[PDB]
Amino acid sequence: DTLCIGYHANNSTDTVDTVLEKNVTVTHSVNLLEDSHNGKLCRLGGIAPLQLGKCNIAGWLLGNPECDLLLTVSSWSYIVETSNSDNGTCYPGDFIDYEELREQLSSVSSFEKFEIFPKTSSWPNHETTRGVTAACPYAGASSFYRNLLWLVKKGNSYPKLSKSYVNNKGKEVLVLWGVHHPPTSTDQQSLYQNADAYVSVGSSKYDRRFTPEIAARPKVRGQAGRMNYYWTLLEPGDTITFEATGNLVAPRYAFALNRGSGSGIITSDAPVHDCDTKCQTPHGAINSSLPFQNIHPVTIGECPKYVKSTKLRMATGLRNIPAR
Amino acid sequence: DTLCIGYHANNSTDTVDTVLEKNVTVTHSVNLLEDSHNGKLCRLGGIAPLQLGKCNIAGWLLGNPECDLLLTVSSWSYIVETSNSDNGTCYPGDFIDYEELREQLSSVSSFEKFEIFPKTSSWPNHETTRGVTAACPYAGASSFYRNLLWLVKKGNSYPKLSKSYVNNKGKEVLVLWGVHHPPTSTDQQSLYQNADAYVSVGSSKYDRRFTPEIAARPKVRGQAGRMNYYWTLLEPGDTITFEATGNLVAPRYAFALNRGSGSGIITSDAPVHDCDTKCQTPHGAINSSLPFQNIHPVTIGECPKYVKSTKLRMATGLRNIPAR
Amino acid sequence: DTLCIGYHANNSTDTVDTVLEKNVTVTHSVNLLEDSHNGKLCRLGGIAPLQLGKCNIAGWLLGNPECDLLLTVSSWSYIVETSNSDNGTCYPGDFIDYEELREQLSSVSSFEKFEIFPKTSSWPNHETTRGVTAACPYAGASSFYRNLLWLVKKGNSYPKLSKSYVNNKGKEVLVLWGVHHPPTSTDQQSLYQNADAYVSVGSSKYDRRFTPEIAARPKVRGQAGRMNYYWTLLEPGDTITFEATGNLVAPRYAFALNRGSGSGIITSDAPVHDCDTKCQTPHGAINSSLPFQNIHPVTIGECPKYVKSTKLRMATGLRNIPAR
Amino acid sequence: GLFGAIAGFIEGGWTGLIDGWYGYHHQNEQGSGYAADQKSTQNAIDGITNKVNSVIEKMNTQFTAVGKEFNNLERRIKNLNKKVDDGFLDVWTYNAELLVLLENERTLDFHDSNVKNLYEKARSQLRNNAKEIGNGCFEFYHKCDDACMESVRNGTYDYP
Amino acid sequence: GLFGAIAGFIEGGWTGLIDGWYGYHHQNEQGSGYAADQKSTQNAIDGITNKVNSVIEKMNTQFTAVGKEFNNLERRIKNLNKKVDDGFLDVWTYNAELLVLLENERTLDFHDSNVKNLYEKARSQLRNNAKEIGNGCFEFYHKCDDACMESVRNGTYDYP
Amino acid sequence: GLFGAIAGFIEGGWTGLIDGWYGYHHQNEQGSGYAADQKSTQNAIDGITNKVNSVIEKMNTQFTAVGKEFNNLERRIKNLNKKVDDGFLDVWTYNAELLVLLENERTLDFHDSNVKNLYEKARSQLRNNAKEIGNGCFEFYHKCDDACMESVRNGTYDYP
Ligand SMILES: CC(=O)N[C@H]1[C@H](O[C@H]2[C@@H](O)[C@@H](CO)O[C@@H](O[C@H]3[C@H](O)[C@@H](O)[C@H](O)O[C@@H]3CO)[C@@H]2O)O[C@H](CO)[C@@H](O[C@@H]2O[C@H](CO[C@]3(C(=O)O)C[C@H](O)[C@@H](NC(C)=O)[C@H]([C@H](O)[C@H](O)CO)O3)[C@H](O)[C@H](O)[C@H]2O)[C@@H]1O
Ligand SMILES: CC(=O)N[C@@H]1[C@@H](O)[C@H](O)[C@@H](CO)O[C@@H]1O
Ligand SMILES: CC(=O)N[C@@H]1[C@@H](O)[C@H](O)[C@@H](CO)O[C@@H]1O
Ligand SMILES: CC(=O)N[C@@H]1[C@@H](O)[C@H](O)[C@@H](CO)O[C@@H]1O
Repeated sequence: DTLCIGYHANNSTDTVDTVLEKNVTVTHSVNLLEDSHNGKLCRLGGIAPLQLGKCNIAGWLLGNPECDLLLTVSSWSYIVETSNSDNGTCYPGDFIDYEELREQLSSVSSFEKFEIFPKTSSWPNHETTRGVTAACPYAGASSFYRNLLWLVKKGNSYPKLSKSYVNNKGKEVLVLWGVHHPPTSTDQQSLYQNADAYVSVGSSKYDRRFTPEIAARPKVRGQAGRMNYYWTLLEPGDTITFEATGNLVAPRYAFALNRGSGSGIITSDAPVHDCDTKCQTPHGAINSSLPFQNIHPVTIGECPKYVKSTKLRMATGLRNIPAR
Repeated sequence: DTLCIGYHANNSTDTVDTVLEKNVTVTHSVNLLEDSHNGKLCRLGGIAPLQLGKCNIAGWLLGNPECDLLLTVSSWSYIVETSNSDNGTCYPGDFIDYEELREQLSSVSSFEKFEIFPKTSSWPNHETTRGVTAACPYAGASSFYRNLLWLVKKGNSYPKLSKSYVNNKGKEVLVLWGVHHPPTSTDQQSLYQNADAYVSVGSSKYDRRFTPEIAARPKVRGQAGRMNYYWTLLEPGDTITFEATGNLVAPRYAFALNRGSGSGIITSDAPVHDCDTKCQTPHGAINSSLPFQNIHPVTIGECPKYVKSTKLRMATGLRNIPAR
Repeated sequence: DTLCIGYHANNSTDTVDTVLEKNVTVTHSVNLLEDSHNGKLCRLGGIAPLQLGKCNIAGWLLGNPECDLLLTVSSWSYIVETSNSDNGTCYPGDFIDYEELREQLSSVSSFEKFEIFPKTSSWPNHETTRGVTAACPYAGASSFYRNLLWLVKKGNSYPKLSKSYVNNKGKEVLVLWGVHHPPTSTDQQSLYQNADAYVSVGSSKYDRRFTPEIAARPKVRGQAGRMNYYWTLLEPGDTITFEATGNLVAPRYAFALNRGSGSGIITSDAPVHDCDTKCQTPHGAINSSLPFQNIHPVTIGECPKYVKSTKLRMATGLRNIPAR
Repeated sequence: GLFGAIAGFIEGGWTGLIDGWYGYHHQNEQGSGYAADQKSTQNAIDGITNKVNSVIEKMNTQFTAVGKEFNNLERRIKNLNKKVDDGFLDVWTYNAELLVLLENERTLDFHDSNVKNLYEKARSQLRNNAKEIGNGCFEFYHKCDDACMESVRNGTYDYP
Repeated sequence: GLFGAIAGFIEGGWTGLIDGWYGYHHQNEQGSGYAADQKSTQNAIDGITNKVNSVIEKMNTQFTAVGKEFNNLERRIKNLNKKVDDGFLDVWTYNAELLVLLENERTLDFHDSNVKNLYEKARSQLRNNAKEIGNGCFEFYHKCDDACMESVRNGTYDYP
Repeated sequence: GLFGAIAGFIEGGWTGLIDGWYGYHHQNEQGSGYAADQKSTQNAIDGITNKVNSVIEKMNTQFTAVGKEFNNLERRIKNLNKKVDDGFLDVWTYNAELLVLLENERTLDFHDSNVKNLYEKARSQLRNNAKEIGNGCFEFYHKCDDACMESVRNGTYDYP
């Protein structure tokens, strides 16, 4: 009569590495590394993402004519820019602190767009119907930003304008505007009369003065002139005031921002789908409980920690010795 | 006759965690995590901290009328701001590179405050007695910063002023000044005559020119105008020259800085007490030899490393099996 | 008869540390910490490094008179500045975004210097031969930067100049220029006639206007005036346009840049020698396969990981017990 | 093996054992078969499970992490930002791969030790009543039936 | 335990032993009592003290570390700075908790090893002059007085 | 030693053995000498060689890493840049020194484990045909010549 002591063995082909030996076949093990995604841009918390498509943040917030599709959107899980998000400022110029604004939008989950300075009632003494350019076409016709209003002289007169808005929203109000710099003094005159015009903008915190910089610059989109864009976050109950004797590309629509959660902007060329996920990457959604992933360092939601590993498998069982 | 071999065991209730098992009772162990502090702001290097109280750095360096309790302090081991440090720039405006100055104060152990531009003898051709504002009141009456001097025209005249100072202290000298911006052109004349005034400041390294930006900005503390504050560190031997035809809020007192040891500004409501310590945090002082602490990420002096751990105990003895 | 089971032992003096015991002599061990370097600056990928010597990045690119040694160099494996690289901007002023320019150069392995605006043919209506200063002397006589051209009025007339250059090199073109600021308006007029001169620079992306700032500043290198330096990277196919009614220190030589590899600028006083290396530090080159080195944190090429450790040795053999 | 049992003085495993990691064979006159030791197997399962969960506890989940854009005049902070992302990535990748390697080594030793302790346990129970044949088997002197073999498994047996 | 001694074939500890971690009991005809083995206890103490000191050596102290302020147009660098402070915080919290975890496992196995070694030592000393009762005790054949018991403790005894 | 062999019941090494880490002495009537066990020594070398290789793999090389300059109004990003440089530098130094320390412990334990197993292997091979003298030596009863000694080494012997 005999009694032996032994250990388990099976037909597992799972292998793991150890300090003293690589490629050791074991009976049981768990893979800790997730490497699969669905290749789609899904919604998080039931909210669809914002597909900027052919447009980028600048174009979206300014109301570039080519971004009309976005006009009715005001809630999103995350903002998506593609490789072809080239539609921004159709009229050449510098967008001041543009990166900082993008940064600010990363914690904005939704907003309420409102016509801060109505076009048909805010400017009785200035022309409101000639601010178009072939640089910002729409349907082949010269047009302009939907959220800004390019004001020019009225009957050879550009009186000093003064306009104010009191933040009545109970939240932050992103206000955008622009300052146009004509290429020549004659253009300056045909547009605003005042050879020496200026634009002034202020609030309890914001305070800046703008001076037209006349000069012919290498043409971009047919324009030798330039238009610079500015923004600021008007705090609740605070007041923003605009003063100008010319060159003001006045605010038309503004945004009451809603901070909401760690959200953000991603650059992806992956398509959107009627799909839900708790974890989103620029390559597609991850549905996993594993602690690690090597899909992409950029994630949104609750995701496994990004790691550059190709394999992370833990032995749970023992050295498999079928000894067949 | 029998002889056995065994191991120690006591009544210790100490427990530690291991890879394989949690909450294991052991004979002896050592706590490595410090979680106690005296809830007080003590002195370091045998020197008391500078308590700003109702004031913030700005109020202190500029000399906001409400910060007179600090006028006599000139040496400190660290700076303390409270939840109520709102007394800063009583006259609305922008403090340029404010965060940089604060960073610069990090290693300042003390300074030698001196009247760089004696009020009663530096400006024979300008009014030195009307630079007050209801925005910076003292004892109910209109006043101003103690360290700056708001110059205005004398008898309808504001001559081009030119004042220079040679850093003779054998160390850095922090110089602060302001540039005023009236809300209207009539105030600009009432104040400085010259319609097109300017301010120029220069040293071997610093060079900047300021122009008045007239405009009625939303009123803050009653002011529709604005006042910007500037500073620069004058190197040993260098010279600083101020030129102006108006709008200059001239330096009155400046500070010769002495460098001490890595220190800084902390925000805390804890009370200062006659007490000493080698390690200070915003919550209280630490007296420990332990390698870690979960008291506060912010520390001053020599401290255990901050960690987010709840428990860190190493087993020194063995598994406690009293087998009672 | 007897048979015994034992283990090797030798005369090795090697020692290693363990968690439980320090200084344990073992039979065999490997060193993982490289601490040797040849104390010399060698070449990488067979290319010599750029020794700026007495000059620094500014003096080199601008073409400081004391950096003529560098004029012929157009290719390098890395840039070296010494403790005496003090030859930079001989004429006092501010080098705008200087640190950024240096950062840009870190990814430049070579360039092709070309006379963007030929001196004897680009400015027919302006004086091109009086732009020298005693602050930028060469061979005792006052001189100027080899790459910029200080233009001044020609026979009491500084007409509005306008000069354009179309980047046509197929790569980024580094363009440098300056704006001069006279100490007095009397100088402003002797140099450029126009009292209200201006300089305008524009491309598809760049757009900036400069205004003279006249004022007597503390003299530096005998100059009470200031000269500010600027640069920009003209993209392939883009155009850069200069407009000026005075004060412009014009581009003469520009650089078509070739991005290369991770390279950089180092500060070292180690000598340059006919030598090669895959790994280079400011103290000397390294020739090693070890994973770690404690020579220097800064390295160029393929080097062992920097570490502050004094000793890193793994026991491979066993505790040595010669029991002699 | 660090304890000489697994792949040691007990050359191979039993595909035949199928209800645990460690068990017995037994070739009693009544028949043959396999029976896994619960005590051992469950204790091991509790520890390895706790080991895996510990590894996972330590590793932090990743929430929303998105890039920042920089203009053409902010290359230094842009490179700094990248040095920070690359730095932590290299560190965490190192931490994750190293911890898994080290634990995998521990884990295999843990099993080896468990087998060894089981052998020595069954060995100190039998004593003179059986001889060590090697390969982890014990040949009885007094013949042991199923009723008896079971006493050895549940550590009762007893008979110096 | 990894070596089967502690909480193993020696089921428990002696609240009685009070002059060391590892020791002897002995119930000689003259009497009974407890005597801790110095050799082992001290060696183990030196090792553990060295381990504790080493852990503390690697962990760097923390000097002055305060916060930095940023304006409303520096949200990007502010976030960069926070990403840096949080990153290192998580890394060190990780290292600290993990080092303690792993060493605690090592420590208990160290003690387990020591007891085991002590037993095999006292065992190879007796050989035929006593029998292994299990539970770590040895019963002498030739009877052993206090003067003889001590010889076992200080590894003298000798008598194949 | 964690396993009691090296610096344990086998007090010292043999400067004599010179063809391996683990060997036999043998003092047969025909003569004396030393012979290293290949099976053991080579397994140990492969393992330790993999250990060193694994350690080196994990440690990432370091390419071009050059400093940055900051003007006098960028003390915050400069310090941020330094806090990142010292931060990663401290972390890797800790990782380097700590991995080495722990692996050194494990390495010696490995050898100790190997010696012990070799002993126990030669031991279960002889059984009755010799007695345990201690110090790791076995004294044959039936006398063992060179042709016999070699049978023990290559694990053939066999003779209950
Ligand atoms: C500079 C000043 O005092 N501005 C006042 C302004 O005063 C005008 C008033 O005295 C009329 C009366 O005839 O005369 C003006 O004009 C002369 C003109 O320039 C000249 O060319 C011509 O030949 O003769 C005329 C007649 O002399 C004066 O400019 O009045 C308004 C209405 O009350 C003031 O506005 C309100 O001001 C409040 C703040 O007042 C203070 C303050 O801080 O408390 C008073 C301080 O004394 C003053 N500091 C000085 C001079 O150093 C400051 C300072 O002017 C501001 O900070 C500048 O921005 O003001 C508060 O702002 C309230 O909300 C306003 O409605 C205006 O300040
Ligand atoms: C208003 C506007 O931006 N229109 C342009 C369009 O003319 C151009 O063809 C396209 C190319 O990407 O970009 C933008 O859509
Ligand atoms: C000059 C000045 O700053 N005074 C104000 C004071 O009027 C106000 O009541 C207090 C409230 O925080 O702040 C400051 O002390
Ligand atoms: C044009 C120029 O730069 N000349 C100066 C030279 O006069 C001075 O002696 C030297 C000191 O480092 O610096 C520069 O070379």
